[PDB]
Amino acid sequence: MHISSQQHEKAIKSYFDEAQTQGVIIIKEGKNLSTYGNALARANKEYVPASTFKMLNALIGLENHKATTNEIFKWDGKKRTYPMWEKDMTLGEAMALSADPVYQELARRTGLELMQKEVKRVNFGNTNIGTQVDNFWVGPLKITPVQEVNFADDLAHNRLPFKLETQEEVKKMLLIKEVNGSKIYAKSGWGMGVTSQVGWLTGWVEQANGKKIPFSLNLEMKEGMSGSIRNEITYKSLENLGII
Ligand SMILES: *C(=O)[C@@H](NC(=O)/C(=N\OC(C)(C)C(=O)O)c1csc(N)n1)[C@@H]1N=C(C(=O)O)C(=C)CS1
Repeated sequence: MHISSQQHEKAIKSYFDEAQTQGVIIIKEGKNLSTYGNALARANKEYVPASTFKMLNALIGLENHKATTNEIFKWDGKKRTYPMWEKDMTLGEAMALSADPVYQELARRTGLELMQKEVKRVNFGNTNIGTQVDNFWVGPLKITPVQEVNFADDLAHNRLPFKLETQEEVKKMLLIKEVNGSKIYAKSGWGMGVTSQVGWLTGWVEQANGKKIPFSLNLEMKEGMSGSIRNEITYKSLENLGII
């Protein structure tokens, strides 16, 4: 395929421009990282992981037998931020809905001490979870888009320090799209910040031939933006690059 890199860069930049945001999307092919978008310097800047952290939370909870993948976490009947969360769900259904209350229960079964240890051990982001287990994913923990794409790469290839089966079980929770033979695995994130909001979509493409291409989209979310913009820009970018 004969599109210039200049034209790729301009197309992907324009997807962020057209959404009235600032963002980057990092792509990893083998050992090589590529940075695209309209704010490239976001790539080695730190932001809260927000719900991208559900990936690690799940890994920790399963590895330490705080939950199983078929277990049903019951809605306790209290009003929840979103009505779609007002139902009983497995970790996998909760991942798909990004249901904080399930993931908070799981973090609390894991407990603050074991959670610090696991986060220090996996070297995730700046590895600081502080002293609130229920909610540290508002500071102190932060991570860069480069770190996130490298986390995705690890997970996709079963390199994190967890059992193979723990990693497969979590990967299975992350399937969000199939497109022309390709599978996209990823987790979204939307954090409320200092003065802005961060938007994430971190995962990988599994192509028919088996090659895995990790990515991490990171942009600033604004009032009146739908969450699915993160998806649209991701799919467009990966399509532009011929990854899907
Ligand atoms: C994961 O990212 C979740 N996000 C949050 O709980 C945070 N903020 O979310 C609210 C205030 C609901 C928001 O919509 O901005 C958050 C966590 S740590 C931090 N500093 N802020 C759930 N995930 C998503 C997602 O897209 O994955 C949501 C749409 C909101 S809830």
